[PDB]
Amino acid sequence: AEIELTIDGHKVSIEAGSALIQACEKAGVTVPRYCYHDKLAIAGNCRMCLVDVERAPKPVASCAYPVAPGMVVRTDTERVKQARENVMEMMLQNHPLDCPVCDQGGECDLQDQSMRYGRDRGRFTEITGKRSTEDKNIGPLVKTSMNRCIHCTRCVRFANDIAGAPELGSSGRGNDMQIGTYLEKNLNTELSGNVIDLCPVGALTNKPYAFRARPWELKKTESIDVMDAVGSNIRIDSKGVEVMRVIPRVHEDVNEEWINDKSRFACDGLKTQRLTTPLIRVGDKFVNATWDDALSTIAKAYQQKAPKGDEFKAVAGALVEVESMVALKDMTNALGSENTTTDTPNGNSAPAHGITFRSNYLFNSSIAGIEDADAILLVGTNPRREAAVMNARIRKAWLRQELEIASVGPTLDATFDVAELGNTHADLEKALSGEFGEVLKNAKNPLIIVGSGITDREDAGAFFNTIGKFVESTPSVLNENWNGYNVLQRSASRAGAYDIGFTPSDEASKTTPKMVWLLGADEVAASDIPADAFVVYQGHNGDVGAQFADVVLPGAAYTEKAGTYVNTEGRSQISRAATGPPGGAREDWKILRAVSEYLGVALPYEDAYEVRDRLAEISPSLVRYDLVEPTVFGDVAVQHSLVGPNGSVTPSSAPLTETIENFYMTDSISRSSPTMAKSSIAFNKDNKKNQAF
Amino acid sequence: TNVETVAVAPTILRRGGDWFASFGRERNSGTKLFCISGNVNEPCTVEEEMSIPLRELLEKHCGGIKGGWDNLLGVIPGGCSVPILPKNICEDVLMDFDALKDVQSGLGTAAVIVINKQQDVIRAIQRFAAFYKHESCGQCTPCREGTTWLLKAMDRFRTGQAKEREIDMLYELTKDIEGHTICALGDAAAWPIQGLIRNFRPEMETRMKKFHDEVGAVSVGGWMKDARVEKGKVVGAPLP
Amino acid sequence: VPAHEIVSGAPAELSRNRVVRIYQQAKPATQSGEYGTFAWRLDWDIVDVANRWENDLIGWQSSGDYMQATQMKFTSKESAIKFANKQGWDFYIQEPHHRKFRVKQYANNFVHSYGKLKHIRTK
Amino acid sequence: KSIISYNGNTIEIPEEYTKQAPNRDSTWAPAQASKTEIYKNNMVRFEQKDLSKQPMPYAGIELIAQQPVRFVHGNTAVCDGANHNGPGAQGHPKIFINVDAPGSHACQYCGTRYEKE
Ligand code: SF4
Ligand code: SF4
Ligand code: SF4
Ligand code: FES
Ligand SMILES: [Zn+2]
Repeated sequence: AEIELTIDGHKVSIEAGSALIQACEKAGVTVPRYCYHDKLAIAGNCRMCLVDVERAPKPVASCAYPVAPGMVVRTDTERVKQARENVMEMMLQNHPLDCPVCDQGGECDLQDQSMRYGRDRGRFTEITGKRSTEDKNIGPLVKTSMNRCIHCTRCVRFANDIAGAPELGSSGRGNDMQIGTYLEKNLNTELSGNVIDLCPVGALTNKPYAFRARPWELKKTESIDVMDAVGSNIRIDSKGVEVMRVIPRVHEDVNEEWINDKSRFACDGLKTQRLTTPLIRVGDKFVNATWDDALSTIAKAYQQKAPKGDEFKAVAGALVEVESMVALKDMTNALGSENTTTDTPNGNSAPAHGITFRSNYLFNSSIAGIEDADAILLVGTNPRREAAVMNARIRKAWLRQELEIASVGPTLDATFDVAELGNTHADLEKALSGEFGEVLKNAKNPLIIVGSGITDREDAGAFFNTIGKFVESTPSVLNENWNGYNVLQRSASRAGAYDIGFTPSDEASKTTPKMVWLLGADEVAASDIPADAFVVYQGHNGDVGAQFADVVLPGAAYTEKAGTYVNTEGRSQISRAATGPPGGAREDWKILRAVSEYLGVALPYEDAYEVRDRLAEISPSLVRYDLVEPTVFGDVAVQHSLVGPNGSVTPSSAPLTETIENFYMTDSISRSSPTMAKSSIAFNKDNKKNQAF
Repeated sequence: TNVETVAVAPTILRRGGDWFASFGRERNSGTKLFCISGNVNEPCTVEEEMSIPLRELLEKHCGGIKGGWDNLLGVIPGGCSVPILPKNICEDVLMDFDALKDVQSGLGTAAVIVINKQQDVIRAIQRFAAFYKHESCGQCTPCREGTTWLLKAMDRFRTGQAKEREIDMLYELTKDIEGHTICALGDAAAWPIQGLIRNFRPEMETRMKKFHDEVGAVSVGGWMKDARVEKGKVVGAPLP
Repeated sequence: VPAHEIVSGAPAELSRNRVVRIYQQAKPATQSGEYGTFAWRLDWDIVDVANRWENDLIGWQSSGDYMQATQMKFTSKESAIKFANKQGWDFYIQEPHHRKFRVKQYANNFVHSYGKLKHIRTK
Repeated sequence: KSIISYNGNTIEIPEEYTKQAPNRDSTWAPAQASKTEIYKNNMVRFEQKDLSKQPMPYAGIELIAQQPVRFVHGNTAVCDGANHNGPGAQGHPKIFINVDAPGSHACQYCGTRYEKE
């Protein structure tokens, strides 16, 4: 229960056993700190957080001192001021005079706490000078300047405890103690870039970003990452027309304050390979063209081609926003087509988990649900690639409580112990009828995590049948307080696509289209497009589909528009445009509105308010931002969508394979990024830099 | 626990608590091993009652200070971590915790180290500073940086390449480390310096005069008017 | 709600075709200080055509949006909403996110493990 | 020499004015516009103008590459870029460079290279 103490005269009540710095923070008292961080284990090595406690004779470390009832604490005594000056004096004596060349300058806690709590001038003029440190190479993402290191050990605690990358540590002793790997090893983890945020000083910096900006010259915009389906909340720092960097912001229910390396470093893909003017194919070459020319060409191809019903096929890629998908579907329906497909394998057919209830394709346990887990079954899913921050969440839960994790599918390099039950559907049948099935039956908060990659299999229904039967039986897995059935999407647009029903009709998957419209669709193959088909590509980068196209239309990227995205949780989130689109590119829903007017079927909304209206018409949860609400239809959905229609499906003998071959390049932006290509070569498994033994 | 507190325990239990209490004064009772080292005629290791006078301990176990009690500069009672005793306090001081604490030192591990008038106390304290710089684990900033700064200052004080006010600064420097660290190695590192300043300031002032007459005029940090940076190095100065 | 729009002298387009955002600054990920996170900022969403473009002479960034650098500070979300209504500004409120509290204990770094260690803590 | 314009016509420029600096032919930064691109994008304002009068500063990267490595005994070289002839503080902030790793190591401020020996 909560106990009560006094800090600087004020009365504060805090849960028993919490650290004194937590009570100080709760009571609105500011305490300087370096090594303490809310998300890392307490260290107490920097000594900046000293306070006086009447029982204590000497000042105590606030970050590590447990609160007690009736405690009397003073943060403002002359002894405390003196101690702050003493500690800052000792911290600055070997620190390098690097501020003009250091990337931390202007957003540096050492600078700021020197100004607030330190002496105005130093006393250290020794003629033997300062200690110097070797620099260390830990890969192409994190540049090191280790003279600046103040030995707070935040990087080590993050790399060990949170990301599960034990290669980082501290070697030597005393004055010669050094953070590093003791020999040339990459800091090899998809979460590595977070250490740049955690380093209080410029010791670990963003290597692609180096020297390009100072913090005071950056416009800051709160927006949403679209590199995966987690929907991490981010701050985009831009200057003028270009985006400089991407940093996490706190959302304790989504990414908590981390992002993965793709979300952080694929931003440089937004300034290269961009689509800036409409293109028209003439022979074997593209030619630049006006918007009027290109839209007219689309209209003439439609008149000539004359698609009937489902000969107009629409395909939505991994990165598109909901408004664009809604406009594309409305225009496609007004053309008489029901052929609105997704860009994934077998996305010509409808998904086998169904579209009727949201709880059939979502993470029904919230992301925060993973904190309560006692047993987890992973089915055809490698979270470390599909949702990196959620993988970190699973590891944190595993480290702090007993929890049993098993998986059916490819062997995965995991940051937590996993029980491999085999790679086949027969293995799943055995498991759910065996010991781990019993584990799930007995647990208080079980959850089964199904990957979006199983949906893309032909035999998908088989799997969704098996799981479904099990779920319909086990009350611990599905009851009125807890839904443990979870589908983990990998692409930021899939949950919203299913939300608006961007799904083909049964007869539409039979037809051979004469006209194909790709909306950010760069997973398409040669096979998926008929040769006679007239192909329109709408996007922001030139990767694959643009190469397949007859007419190319430049659209805005996610940093250039205020879009809606639905994450795996079913959470509807709204982004903010940092910059405008380059050149002659356009907001994508406006593109669709114009082209529908060229096609006769001119859509009924030309304004942003009207588009948000239409969205509310389609689904009321798309306009209710940052909210998660449970389904009342949890039992109906499982029977009606997973167990019902999937009886006839015959399971294949083919083993489950890894869904994403390369974590670093998955969509058009990441495949346009020089940083992602460098990192893909640098962090490969067969490279000794990534091999501890 | 220490090995001597554990090793005496069965004898204590056999012979009774009152008997062990009978040796040494109140609150300093029993018999401790007293290793004696340094500038005594005969170094030794032996056990004795607590509260024994220092003069008597020396004369009767170790053959006395090399040169006689006139030739004694100081004594460190207990190991290097405790502040050194000047010549005129050990004539009256008892080898307890209470008596040593009252004169602002301690028993420590009862490791006596005597220093006669032929040796340099400044060099000995400099060596202790070097030891503490080498033995810091490096976890906490006040110790990890302060021990190195203390060693640099003591290297300059050894030759006299420093200004007199810097002594006060050195004193303040020890207070940066004392009471601010995770463990008590930092306090141990601060204490011998403080004993040195308190007891032998004029020694340091004499060495400073010797340098200033001998070599030249020195600025804070040990710089001098001909000293500057050249092609990677500092030239124009001794560089302790 | 008094329509002070019509007495300020501002352009009509400001209360017709512009949207503002009302929010609190997020705690920066780079620093531990929270001094800038309590105020309620009001600022304008960007306009696509007028936001920023490259000058062909020297390379400076030109702009046609006269609000691009303006940011109002309010002591409460309610004061900001009141002001925005009094100016006829269409707005969106972004509710702030805060760190969920949990109990942290230094001693937890040394808890005895009865089975196989899940990881080696290093300090 | 001959640069093809967006018009499709030819711009002639003497070879020596296509060099990024008199002491260097190519760019030394990814964001740096080359002389050829500058003329292609700004030729209107270069017509009836004398290129030989335009500013042509020497590239500092080659000049610093010409300076010999300084060899140092210990683990740490110290640099401040001071002017020993003038009074006052005329160099850069005094920094310490670690030379334990193989090869030469550059001063962050002035580019002077140090090496252990
Ligand atoms: S880390 Fe901070 S104090 Fe150190 S050089 Fe960089 S900006 Fe300056
Ligand atoms: S590199 Fe940065 S985060 Fe790591 S110990 Fe040094 S100062 Fe702390
Ligand atoms: S005081 Fe103790 S914990 Fe701190 S650096 Fe020195 S030896 Fe390590
Ligand atoms: S924050 Fe408490 S000692 Fe570092
Ligand atoms: Zn230099």
